[PDB]
Amino acid sequence: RPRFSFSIAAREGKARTGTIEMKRGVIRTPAFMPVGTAATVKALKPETVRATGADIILGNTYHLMLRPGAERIAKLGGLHSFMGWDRPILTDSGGYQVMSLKQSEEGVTFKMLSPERSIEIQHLLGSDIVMAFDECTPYPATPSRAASSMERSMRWAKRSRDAFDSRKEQAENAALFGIQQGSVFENLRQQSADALAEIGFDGYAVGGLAVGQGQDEMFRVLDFSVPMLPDDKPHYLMGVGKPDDIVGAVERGIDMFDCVLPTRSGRNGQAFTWDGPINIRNARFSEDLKPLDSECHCAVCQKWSRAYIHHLIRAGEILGAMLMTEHNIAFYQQLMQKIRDSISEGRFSQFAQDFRARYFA
Amino acid sequence: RPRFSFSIAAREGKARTGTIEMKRGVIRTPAFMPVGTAATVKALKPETVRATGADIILGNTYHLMLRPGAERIAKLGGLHSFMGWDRPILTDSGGYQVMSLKQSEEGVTFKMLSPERSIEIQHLLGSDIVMAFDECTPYPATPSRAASSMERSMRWAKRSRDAFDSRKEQAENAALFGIQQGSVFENLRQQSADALAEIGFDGYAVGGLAVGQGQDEMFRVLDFSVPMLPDDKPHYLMGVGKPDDIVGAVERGIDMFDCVLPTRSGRNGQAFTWDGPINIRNARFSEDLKPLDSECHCAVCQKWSRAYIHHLIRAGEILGAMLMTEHNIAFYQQLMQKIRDSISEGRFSQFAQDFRARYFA
Ligand SMILES: N#Cc1c[nH]c2nc(N)[nH]c(=O)c12
Ligand SMILES: N#Cc1c[nH]c2nc(N)[nH]c(=O)c12
Ligand SMILES: [Zn+2]
Ligand SMILES: [Zn+2]
Repeated sequence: RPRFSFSIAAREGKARTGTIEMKRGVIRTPAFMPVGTAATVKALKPETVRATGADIILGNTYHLMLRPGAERIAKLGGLHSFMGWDRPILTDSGGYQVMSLKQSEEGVTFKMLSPERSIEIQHLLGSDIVMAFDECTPYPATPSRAASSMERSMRWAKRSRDAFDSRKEQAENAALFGIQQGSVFENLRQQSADALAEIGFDGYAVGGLAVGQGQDEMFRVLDFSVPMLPDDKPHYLMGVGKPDDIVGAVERGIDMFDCVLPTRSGRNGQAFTWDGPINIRNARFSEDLKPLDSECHCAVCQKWSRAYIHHLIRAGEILGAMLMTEHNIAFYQQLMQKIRDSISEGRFSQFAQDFRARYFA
Repeated sequence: RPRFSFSIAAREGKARTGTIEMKRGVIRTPAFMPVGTAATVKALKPETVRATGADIILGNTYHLMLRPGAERIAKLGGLHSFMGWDRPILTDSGGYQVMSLKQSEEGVTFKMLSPERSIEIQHLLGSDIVMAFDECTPYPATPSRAASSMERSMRWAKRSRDAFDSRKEQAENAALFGIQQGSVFENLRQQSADALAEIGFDGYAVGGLAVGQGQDEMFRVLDFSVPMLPDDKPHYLMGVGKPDDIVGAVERGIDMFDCVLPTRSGRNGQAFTWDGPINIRNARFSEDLKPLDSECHCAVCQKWSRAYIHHLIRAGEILGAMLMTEHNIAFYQQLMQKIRDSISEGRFSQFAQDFRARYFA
C-alpha cells in the first residue's frame, strides 16, 4: 500500500465516494472516525470498534501528551501497539483541547505546544494522519480577530509542513493535513484555502465550524468554503457531528468526520435510531422488548432489549455504557455505508431526503 | 438433561471432582461462579463470561427485587433472556444482602422478605439453583444467639423446602439447596446439618463463614462441618473467596464457590497472578510490557500489557475495568480447571502445595 493515495470512485453533485489507501490500511470515504481520547475508544475493545465498521480512529495529541506521555508511548512501541489498534490513526494537533480543556507566535504554554512539538508528539505516537497545528477561532469572532487567527494558523501550517518534511521516517510513512480557518467569513476562508493549497497537503480540514455554529450557519459556510479546497484531496470536517449534519456536510463535499457524540452521548443514555435519537433512561422503555433500533445489524441490537439497556444505564452499570456505545458507533458506521452506497449508485440526493423525513418524523 | 444430577468422577482425600447436570447445562466441579448483582457480571458481556470458562453464574435476590423488580423480569421473559445468559444461574435468597446492605419469625421487612417471597422471587427470575432463605449469623456470635439464629434458619429451611415443592414448575425444573449455619460451633453445625439432611435438599451450602473469619478459623470449622453434610450432594461455600481459600476449601470437601473478589477487586486495580496478587496502579508497571500474568491464556493477557492496563485504570477508563475483570475471572476459572484436573489425576495435594509455595513466594 502507498503512504497515501486518495481515489474518487463516484460522484453526485458535490458529494464524493472513494478510498484512502495508507500503509496501515484502506479508509472508505465518506468516513466516520470514532474518537479515542486516552488511548481508548471509551468502553470498547479495539476489535469491537473494528467490528462496527470503523476503518480509522482519531487519537488526541493534547491528552496523551499529558497522560501517559508521548515519549513513554514511543518507548512502549507507539500508540498502535499500546492500545491494540493496528489500523490507521488520525491524531489531532492539540491546540483545540488546549483552548478548551499562554498564547504567542511560538505556540502555547499551558497547565508547551508549538507546531514543532505537536508534529513531534504525533510522530512519537506513530500517527498515520498528522494534523497541522492551528489556532482554533472562537465563535462568534470579529473579522479582525478571525483574520489575525487565521493568518497565524497559516504561518503555523507552513511550520507544521516543514517539521513533518524534516523527519524522514514521518514524511515517508505518514500523511499531513492542513486546516482551514477564517471563522464564517468567505474572504478569510478563501485566503486560508489559497495559503494551504500553496503549501500543499495530503488532505484539507475545515476547522472552526464546531464551536457553537448552528447547522444553518455551518452549512452556509461549507457552501462556499469546500469548493475553495483542492478537489482531488480529502475534505475533513472536524468535530462534526450529528447524523443530519453528516448528511448535509457530505452533500457539500466533505469526506471525513469525527465527533464524540456517539460515544459520549451513548454513555449518557442517548441512542441513535433511523427514527431519530431516543433517551433510553426514559420510563417508556422499562418494559420495551424491542432492540434499540428496528433495523440495526449490530450485535447489541441482535442480543439485548431496550428494557435491559434501560435498566443497566439507570443502574450506572458499565455494561450499559459498553452496549450503548457499541450500538451508537455501529449506527454511525451504517449511516456512512448507506451514504457511500447511495453516492456509488447516483441516488444519494434521494437518500438524504428520505433519511431526513424519517429521522425527523 | 435431568433437572439435577451430581456425579463424582474422582476423589483425593476429602476432595472431589465431577459434574452437575441441569436442564440449562453442565457445571464442572469444583466450580467458581462469577457474581452478577444487577443482572450483569460487571463490565462483562455474557459471552465474555462464558469464554473465561464459567459454567454458571450467581444472581442476587435482594438486588433484582429492588431494581428492576422480580415481577418485571418475569414479564420480560426471566433473568436468562433479560441479561443474555442462557446457562445455569444460582440465585442467593436475599437475607444476606438485606442484613448487610425489621426481623421476625415471619421474615424481614426493610427499606418484605420471608422464605415464601424469596422462593417466589427466585422463581420469577427463572433461577436454576434456588437458595433456601436463611438468617445469616454475624461473626463473632455468642453460642446462644448462634443457636437461636441457626434454629430459625432450620425452620426457615423447612418453609423454603415446602414453598419450592408447592410450585410444580419450579420443583420440576430447578434445584433447591439448604444452608448450614451455627457460626463456628461444632455442636450447632451438627444440629444444622442433621436438620437439613432430614428435610432433604439437592445441595448443601456452608453459610456464615465469610463474615469476618480469618482463613485459619474458617478452615478449622470446615474441617468438622463438611463431613457432617451428605457426601453424595454438592457442598457449597458461600462468599469464599481468595485463590488460597478456594484451594484449602476444596481440600476440605467443598465443590462450589462464589465471591465478588475477582470482579470487584479487578475494577479496583488488583490483578491475580500465580505469583500472587498485584496492584496494577503501582508505578512499577507504568512501562511494564509483560501481560498481567506470565502464563494466563486469557484474551487480555494475549493482547495487552500491564503498562496499558496501568494507564487505563489510572485514568478511570471503562476499558480498564473491562480488561481487569476479564483477566481476573479467567484466572479464577483456570485455577478451578487446574484443581479439577489435579484431583482427576490423584495429584491435587501436590498441586495445592506447589500453588501455595509460588503464590506466596
Ligand atoms: N471547530 C473545531 C474543531 C473541532 N476539532 C478541531 N481541531 C483543530 N485542530 N482545529 C479545530 O478548528 C477543530
Ligand atoms: N458467610 C456468608 C455468606 C456469604 N453469602 C451468604 N449467603 C446466605 N444466603 N447465607 C450466608 O450465610 C452467606
Ligand atoms: Zn444496534
Ligand atoms: Zn490473563
